[PDB]
Amino acid sequence: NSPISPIETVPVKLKPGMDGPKVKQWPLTEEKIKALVEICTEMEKEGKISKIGPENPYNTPVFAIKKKDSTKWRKLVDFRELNKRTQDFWEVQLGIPHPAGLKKKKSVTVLDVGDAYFSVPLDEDFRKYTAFTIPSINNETPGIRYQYNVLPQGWKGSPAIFQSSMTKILEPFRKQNPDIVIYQYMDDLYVGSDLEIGQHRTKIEELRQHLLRWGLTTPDKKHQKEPPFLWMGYELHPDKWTVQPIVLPEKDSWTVNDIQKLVGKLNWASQIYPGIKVRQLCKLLRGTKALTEVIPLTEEAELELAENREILKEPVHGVYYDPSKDLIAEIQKQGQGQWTYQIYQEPFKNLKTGKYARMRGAHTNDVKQLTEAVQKITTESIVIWGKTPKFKLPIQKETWETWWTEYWQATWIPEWEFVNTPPLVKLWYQLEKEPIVGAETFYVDGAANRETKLGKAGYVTNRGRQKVVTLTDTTNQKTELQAIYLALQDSGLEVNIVTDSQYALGIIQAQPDQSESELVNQIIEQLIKKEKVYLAWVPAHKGIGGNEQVDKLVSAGIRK
Amino acid sequence: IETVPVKLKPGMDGPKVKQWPLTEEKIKALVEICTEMEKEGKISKIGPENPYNTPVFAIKKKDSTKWRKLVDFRELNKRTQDFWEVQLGIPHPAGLKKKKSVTVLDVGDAYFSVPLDEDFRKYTAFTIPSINNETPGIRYQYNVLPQGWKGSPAIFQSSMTKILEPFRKQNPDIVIYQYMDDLYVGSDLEIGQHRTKIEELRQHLLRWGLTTPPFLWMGYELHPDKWTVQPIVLPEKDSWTVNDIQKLVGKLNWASQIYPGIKVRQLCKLLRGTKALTEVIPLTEEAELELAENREILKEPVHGVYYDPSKDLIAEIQKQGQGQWTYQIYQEPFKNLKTGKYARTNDVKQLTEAVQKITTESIVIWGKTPKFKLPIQKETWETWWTEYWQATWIPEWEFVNTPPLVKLWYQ
Ligand SMILES: N#Cc1cc(Cl)cc(Oc2c(Br)ccc(CNC(=O)c3[nH]c(N)nc3Cl)c2F)c1
Ligand SMILES: [Mg+2]
Ligand SMILES: [Mg+2]
Ligand SMILES: [Mg+2]
Repeated sequence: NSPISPIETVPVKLKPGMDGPKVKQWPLTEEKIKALVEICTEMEKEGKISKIGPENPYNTPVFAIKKKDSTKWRKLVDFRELNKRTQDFWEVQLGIPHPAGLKKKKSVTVLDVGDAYFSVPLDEDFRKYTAFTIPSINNETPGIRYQYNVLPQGWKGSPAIFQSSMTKILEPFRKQNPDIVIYQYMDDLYVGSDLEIGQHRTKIEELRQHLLRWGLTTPDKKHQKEPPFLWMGYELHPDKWTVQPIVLPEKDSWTVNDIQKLVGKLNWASQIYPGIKVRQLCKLLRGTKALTEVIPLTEEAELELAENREILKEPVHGVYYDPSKDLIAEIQKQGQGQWTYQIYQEPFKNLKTGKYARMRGAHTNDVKQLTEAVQKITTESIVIWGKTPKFKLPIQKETWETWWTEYWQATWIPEWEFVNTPPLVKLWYQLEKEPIVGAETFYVDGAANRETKLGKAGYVTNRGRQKVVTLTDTTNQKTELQAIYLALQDSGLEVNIVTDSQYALGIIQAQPDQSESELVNQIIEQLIKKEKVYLAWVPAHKGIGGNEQVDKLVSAGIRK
Repeated sequence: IETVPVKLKPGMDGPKVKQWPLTEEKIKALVEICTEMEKEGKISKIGPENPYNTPVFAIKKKDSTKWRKLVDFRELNKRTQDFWEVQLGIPHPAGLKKKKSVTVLDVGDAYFSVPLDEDFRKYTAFTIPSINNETPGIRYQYNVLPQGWKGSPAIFQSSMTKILEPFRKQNPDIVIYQYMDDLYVGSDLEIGQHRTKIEELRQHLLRWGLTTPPFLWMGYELHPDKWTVQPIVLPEKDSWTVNDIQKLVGKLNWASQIYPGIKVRQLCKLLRGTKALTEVIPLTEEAELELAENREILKEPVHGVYYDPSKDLIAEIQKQGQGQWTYQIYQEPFKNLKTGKYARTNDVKQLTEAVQKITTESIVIWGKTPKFKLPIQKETWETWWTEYWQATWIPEWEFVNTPPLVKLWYQ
């Protein structure tokens, strides 16, 4: 059959302390035995395996499978046990190429290596552990034993050893042809140049011949594929790329399976179709039914799905990357925790798009979310292009300035400019720095019984007011927030509030505009309606006036 | 040049730490550096049978424009601790921090002349990544003692002692301490004389083929005898509101977990009843005396708090605004061993400056780096810290969001 590379082998060890596998071969049908003898005879002739004796004590099971409407037998070796005992290797790829990171080339050629693993030699000292046995009919006599001379299919080390072998083989070609781009991916090479088509086809032949001198076969001009290249769910054309066609089914009844598959396709689409949303569709999956159970689409899910169909009705393509120009990233708020972005070099020819949703923490605001989105895009850009984009953001410089200089966390958005693309990011209230003269002072508190889960929230005020509300199935945290909420409800447009809850204070000081807690959402609604709010903290149980009296009020019947 | 054998902490395997994404500029710098190192024999390409990895970065030397390779050996350092701490521990002199001036000299170049034990080399694997996963990363391991591994000075110790012997003998009151890739040289000399001695030391080092304002976070020299308490300070007013007293009581309450003696009984008596926050409360003579006693307490050190060498150091940092940051180092919480302030860009730059300053102080004081609790999003730090980092070491860190009033209480 085919060449085996004369490349040096990689030395391979078993994990420390462990010996090779010794897994018994089960008896096989005569049919399967005959198939395996034919297969192994031919593999031995082609140099892929060699006969060994009973001297080698190792064994991995072998099997033969022929599909029902088919005449071709295949050998299957079950390397599970050898794999468990083989050393760890360096991981094969830290990530996969994004098409938006590719630089446009005049000519591109794909070369897939034929029978890749079987063209690389296996370390001589390791071959013994790959032993297997074709059993005799009704296991009466000794079987015929073989070991591998090349990288086996399904063995733990094959992918990494193949990759490093290809890397070594390419090194002198690269060194001599620095202009030629060669991506390595699994058994493939993707080879781009800006040479004229004649000289490109010549260099491809030189590469093929170089690879052949090292025992690696590749398709000739005739068999080589032509664009667009269908690759890992993408279409790569000469001056554009996109995702392969997305089929969004029409269905009377959506199964969880159907919905999971839809959201996956929509997520895949979002890297070039701007403004794809999946929030309402994802909400439907937050249950605990699974597989073939039918989830009725909510109206918000129907609206979301309808909007996505409109986005997808006509093809959209991305452009490739030009390294001599800056990257520009624009972000918009789409509402309810959803953000969308586009990255281009010339307005408005997107290299790619994306979305950000992530709720970080229990309570947040749009300035924090925007910063998080910017951080995500910044990392993605370093990965794809090796540099950071300049940003265009829907937040005024003054808003950003006020926030970061006052906030207790270090923040740093790199180079950015305000773009007036509503809705603009702002903060919806602010707390006073000083107590308010002429405003009523409320001393608030809450208490909860750990055993009964009953509680009270309440206030006293310097103008002599008091109030206590009773709560059930609550917690100390919730009662402390309930109390602040009471004070906000019962106060005028200006109010001073004194809490002993560091928890509540921390939440409110960060100017949340959105929360997973309905109670916190009620407090935010009140805070926005006020003209002035001063919130202050005092330590509990220090006999501090005002706090002492509300403490007694809410503890009654709850805690001693 | 027989190598020194190195065992891992029994049961521990080598580091398998993900390489963080690098900008093109830094990848290109690293490729150039590593190509030269490979030529000189310091490192060698490795194959996929090496499963280990340690992250690498590129930073700027001094206030210089040359790229330097920084290897983040924090994991390998943790996994080799019995080696560099128990077996070949460099003792830390308590007199260093008492010197008038301490100069820090980079001696990392000394290590590359000492072969690394052949059985250990595999654990020093690192990767130069490519952009967009175009090509597999370039993989190398070390053949020589690597910069940033705490094993290297541990091994080089007896050589450094021979190098420094004449100088130490001729200058018995100068204290020289090695920590990782640096020497810390302290004297009580006048600064001219101190710097003359440093230049002498440089000449000694030069004779062993070691050819060694730069930073904004420290000057030419350190002046550790200058470092003194950052007192929790209480305000002084001619008029006190209910709100002001409440603030004060909260500050004192938390101060009392650190300092014994702190009393608030009298101050709380003034807040009896349900008062308007803006009501002015004249301090009675009793409250005034309590306040005065509290001030005296806060000016003096904390009785009963001592460094324990068996325990890790922790550093917490607070952003105070207007370019100011406060910090505390402890081992048990509220048992502050040292507090301070770093002052005077962007937030991430300033924070990296504070971290480097605090770590340096900590090396000088205890010969150990603290684990930092950093007030910043993890990803933001990871993206940006190398843009401003200039030290050849990297402390441990984790990320917190610890508001609110802990900040108020330190300024
Ligand atoms: N299959 C496949 C595949 C996958 C990847 Cl990640 C890259 C690839 O080849 C390319 C290389 Br090498 C470099 C650039 C691009 C982008 N496409 C082009 O430049 C291009 N040019 C021409 N004439 N056809 C194509 Cl397609 C490339 F497409 C081909
Ligand atoms: Mg309370
Ligand atoms: Mg409570
Ligand atoms: Mg209370």
